[PDB]
Amino acid sequence: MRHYEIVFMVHPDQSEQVPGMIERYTAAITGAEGKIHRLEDWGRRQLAYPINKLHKAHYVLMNVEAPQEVIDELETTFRFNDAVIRSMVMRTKHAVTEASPM
Amino acid sequence: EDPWVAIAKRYPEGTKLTGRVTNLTDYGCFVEIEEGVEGLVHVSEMDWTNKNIHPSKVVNVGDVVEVMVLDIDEERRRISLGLKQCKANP
Amino acid sequence: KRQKRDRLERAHQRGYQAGIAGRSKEMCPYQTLNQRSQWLGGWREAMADRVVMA
Amino acid sequence: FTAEGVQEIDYKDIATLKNYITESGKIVPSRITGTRAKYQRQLARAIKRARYLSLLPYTDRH
Amino acid sequence: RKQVSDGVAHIHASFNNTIVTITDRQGNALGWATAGGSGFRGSRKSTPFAAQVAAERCADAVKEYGIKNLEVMVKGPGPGRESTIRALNAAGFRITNITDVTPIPHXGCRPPKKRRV
Amino acid sequence: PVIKVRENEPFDVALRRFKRSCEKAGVLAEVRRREFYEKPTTERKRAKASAVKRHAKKLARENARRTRLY
RNA sequence: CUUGAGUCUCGUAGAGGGGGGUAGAAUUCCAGGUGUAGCGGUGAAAUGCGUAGAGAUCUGGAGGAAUACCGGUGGCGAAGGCGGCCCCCUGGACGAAGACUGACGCUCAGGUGCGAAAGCGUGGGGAGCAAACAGGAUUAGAUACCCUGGUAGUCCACGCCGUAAACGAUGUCGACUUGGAGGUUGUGCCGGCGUGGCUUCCGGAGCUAACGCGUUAAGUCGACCGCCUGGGGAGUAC
Ligand SMILES: [Mg+2]
Ligand SMILES: [Mg+2]
Ligand SMILES: [Mg+2]
Ligand SMILES: [Mg+2]
Ligand SMILES: [Mg+2]
Ligand SMILES: [Mg+2]
Ligand SMILES: [Mg+2]
Ligand SMILES: [Mg+2]
Ligand SMILES: [Mg+2]
Ligand SMILES: [Mg+2]
Ligand SMILES: [Mg+2]
Ligand SMILES: [Mg+2]
Ligand SMILES: [Mg+2]
Ligand SMILES: [Mg+2]
Ligand SMILES: [Mg+2]
Ligand SMILES: [Mg+2]
Ligand SMILES: [Mg+2]
Ligand SMILES: [Mg+2]
Ligand SMILES: [Mg+2]
Ligand SMILES: [Mg+2]
Ligand SMILES: [Mg+2]
Ligand SMILES: [Mg+2]
Repeated sequence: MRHYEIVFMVHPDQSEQVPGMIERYTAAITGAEGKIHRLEDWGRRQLAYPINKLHKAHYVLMNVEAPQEVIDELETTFRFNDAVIRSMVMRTKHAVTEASPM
Repeated sequence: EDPWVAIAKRYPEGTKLTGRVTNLTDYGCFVEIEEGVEGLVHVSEMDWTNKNIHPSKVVNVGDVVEVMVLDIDEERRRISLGLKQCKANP
Repeated sequence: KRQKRDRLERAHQRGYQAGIAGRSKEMCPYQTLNQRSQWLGGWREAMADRVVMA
Repeated sequence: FTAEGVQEIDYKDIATLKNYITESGKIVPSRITGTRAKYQRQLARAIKRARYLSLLPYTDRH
Repeated sequence: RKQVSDGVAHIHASFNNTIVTITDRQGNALGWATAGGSGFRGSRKSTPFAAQVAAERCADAVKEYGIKNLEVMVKGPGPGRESTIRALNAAGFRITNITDVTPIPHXGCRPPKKRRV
Repeated sequence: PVIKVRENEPFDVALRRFKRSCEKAGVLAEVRRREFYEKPTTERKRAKASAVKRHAKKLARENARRTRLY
């Protein structure tokens, strides 16, 4: 329906669970005739400043083209899941595919 | 656009040049051969009589002078030249 | 009383005093570049000292 | 300038954005960096987004 | 008693006074002096000289402990905002590091009203 | 404005670096400013004065060169 | 009938409005550790805070309010006004070629709606600030200015009030009349040359009692509305 771009970071010690999380989310997305246009994964990077006294986090870029309700579910999912320590959901004007500078 | 990014080129405080002055102020002179790039050298410098020297007096326009770099302010984008140093230490 | 004081020194102390009292350079009353240099010279020395005064 | 025909300065271009902040993370004004009006506004949004994600700092004192 | 070697010297330069305190590098106070305690009052209390005394009379409050290193950490706009950094030198420490940590709100709270006089 | 001291660097070269560190970070300006609350009308009225002055500091550099003393 | 007015197609810039999330800096508090005699404040002082351990310094927690830098004689809005970041709903403007309607327009007494700050009602909230109030100073006196505290209020929801130097002290719409330097936002054709919108400063003719205004007119005209008729008494009394 409409494009986005997620960029969720996740608690370092629990990086093992990230491939699962990516697996899960990209199911819900496309499980409503969505799409994936990009899905890089930056992996244990250094935080410019602390976050709940952490000095590292596992980052996961991801683009989408979904309708609103699924991209909405997804945001709530991030809220309650407490391994996900930051979220971010920009809109974008088009699909974005080309690989990121990370 | 380009030159300011890779200003390592003449970064070291010890580095010295011969640049050419554009205009004078009464607090400095500006010595600009590097092109798209330009220093100052403050009136404090240029002499060993501190300010007992008008920039007009020691130097005049379109005049090449030997100078060391002292301070480059990568951002704020301003280089601090020195003219009293590249000549004598009385 | 018999002879006028050094014009350069006076010009340098007038500069200092406008400095400390916080007037703008470009109040300088001299165009004689010689006296002008003294005036600003004072005015900039004074700019340093204001900082450490209250 | 960021006028190598750029459409929309990007926040994750951390290499580039670093040229437009200072040591203490403060954004550098257009007049210093020669940036055009509407590239400065993009440059602001990007650095602000970045700061959220902790790809760039707000300060030195933290 | 327990010697240290590596310390840090916080300096609180207000317009009216200058507090200086040496601490261990986990910020545990060891000694301190002020201009007010140095023996200056009012007009005098608020000078770079009175701040100097403070710094050096705080230096010979921490002889008990080791010395050599000292990273200075200055805060506020007072006149005591260097005369101290100077004094600690001739007190005989080596200043490895030195930084302004003056707090600034990124907006924050409404300041008091302006003084009419 | 966080200067670490360099190998064999004199103290009175670190100090002057440190001073120039916060001159260019404009600290005392920021603190001086926020000692007291300025009404938003006053701040905005200051901003015009700055402008109508700056402007007339792009006039002397022209006009003087046109006129002449003695 | 297509030149005024409008509709559609593709894009652009924007603190325009409404709702909901969230992030860093800082202040105040609460709980700990370190540590010891002063802190705070002023022109100078004192009230105040502190050996029941303050101030300073480090760690943890709570809570509200505002959004440094970017930031500019920048931008948006009918005006009042609007400034972190992110999604949801939503208004207006502007341009490029095309197509479409065919004078459908301009103005507007009464009417209707929006309308800063203070203030009022009900229910929340309360860090900082601060009318009232209290104490300390100053002074011949000081119901003030200055200092120490500090309650309404400032914040949120809904409802009232309808006012401001609500100002460009300049009603709205259209036409015409030498120039110069900028700012911001589109688009043509070759980093030069054009063509649109909005805007800042300067000045020519003209106009003006003068100051000044000057293609964003206070110039030259047309359409409609609002308003003035010596000063007090009075924007008051009934
Ligand atoms: Mg005060
Ligand atoms: Mg804390
Ligand atoms: Mg027809
Ligand atoms: Mg009416
Ligand atoms: Mg009405
Ligand atoms: Mg109100
Ligand atoms: Mg009442
Ligand atoms: Mg109320
Ligand atoms: Mg209440
Ligand atoms: Mg108070
Ligand atoms: Mg009061
Ligand atoms: Mg009283
Ligand atoms: Mg609401
Ligand atoms: Mg209301
Ligand atoms: Mg009225
Ligand atoms: Mg009126
Ligand atoms: Mg007209
Ligand atoms: Mg004019
Ligand atoms: Mg007219
Ligand atoms: Mg008239
Ligand atoms: Mg009357
Ligand atoms: Mg009445």
